[PDB]
Amino acid sequence: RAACGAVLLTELLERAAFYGITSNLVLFLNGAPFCWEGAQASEALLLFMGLTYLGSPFGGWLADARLGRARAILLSLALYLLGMLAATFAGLVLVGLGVATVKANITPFGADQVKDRGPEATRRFFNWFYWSINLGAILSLGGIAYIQQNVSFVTGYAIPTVCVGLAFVVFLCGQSVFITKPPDGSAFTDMFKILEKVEDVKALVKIVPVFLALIPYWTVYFQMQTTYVLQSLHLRIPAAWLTMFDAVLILLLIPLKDKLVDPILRRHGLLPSSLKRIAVGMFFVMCSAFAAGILESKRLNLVKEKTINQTIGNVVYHAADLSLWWQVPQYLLIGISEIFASIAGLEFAYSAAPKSMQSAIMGLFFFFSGVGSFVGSGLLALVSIKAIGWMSSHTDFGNINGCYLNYYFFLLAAIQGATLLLFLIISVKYDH
Repeated sequence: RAACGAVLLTELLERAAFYGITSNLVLFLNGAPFCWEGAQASEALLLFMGLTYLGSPFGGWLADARLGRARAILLSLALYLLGMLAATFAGLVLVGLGVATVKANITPFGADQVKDRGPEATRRFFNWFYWSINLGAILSLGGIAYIQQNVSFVTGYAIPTVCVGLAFVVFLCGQSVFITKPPDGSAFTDMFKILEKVEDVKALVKIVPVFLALIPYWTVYFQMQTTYVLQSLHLRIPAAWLTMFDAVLILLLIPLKDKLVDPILRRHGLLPSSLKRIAVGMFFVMCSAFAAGILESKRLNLVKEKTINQTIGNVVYHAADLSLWWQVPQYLLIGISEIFASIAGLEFAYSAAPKSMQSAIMGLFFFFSGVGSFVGSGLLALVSIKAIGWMSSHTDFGNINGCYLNYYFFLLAAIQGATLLLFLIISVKYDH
């Protein structure tokens, strides 16, 4: 239909711009634009990310009553372009709000273009949606690297600006064929305060427990991502490309997963719902945490005998004799888990959402994921205390050797176990 293609393309540019912003924010804010403190840039980026996570439910509400699911995205992209065409705190707030609204509004609108075909069509569209997001991240990183290398640094913001602008142009061009739904609502507040609209309230209350189950999984996922990024510099490597291993792996795996799982699972006749797929993803996170803990424990045991100097980046991280390739099973497990879990959870959040406020539900889901990321950061901060020990190295970039991480990984695995059991209980209660 090419409408899903245009939606995917717009998501590609939006994700590319957002990932470029997140990667290069602190480097740009190193001190040239009157922010000359590492903590001041760190809190600026943290505030930007927190507002991005917080504004998604509000972006969904704005697309519930005032505007539809197309005018809202167009206005969000206009705000995006204005922000990248811009004291700076107001601009950062504008950019964060635009990102939140566009992220919370594209996905349900994208699934709406194909919903009539069938539930399997929605699953295929969401698979390709996540694939497009990851390809956008990879392309953004490669493009900014190529531009900063071949061309001078004067065009640093140029790539995000052209990405956002091109997204606006393709969205405007596609609007002529896109399928749109008129907005309605603002008549549900009195329904859940007394204790089709009644069944809507029942669906709304039944949705929440699965999100309360999913949030600690989000904390574990974000903490695991950060710890893997921080660990890969301490293994013998034969800038910031170490955070794209998962992206490359899932980019290579998603088409293979589709063509080599869905036809056979459909053929076998035992194709499960989304909750089972989320449970499988959490089980693979379990296995990933166990494998990472084992690998890091062996690396620390080898470090205790001798160390090897490394000079990756501007820091002088001291590495071990283990090659970086030894982390391939870890990232393979985490990629399989991501494919089986994130896509399934997104599909369930879209499908089980009320037929009239899908955008609000998806925004709430994204806000819950962000709150989980914050909870995981708080857990990392709590663990670093001297009363319990474990991680005891922050400095400017840290030195993990001589500091415990195996117990941290196994704590992550145990938290994942508790969450998996609790989510299994809620899934049984939901589908029974």
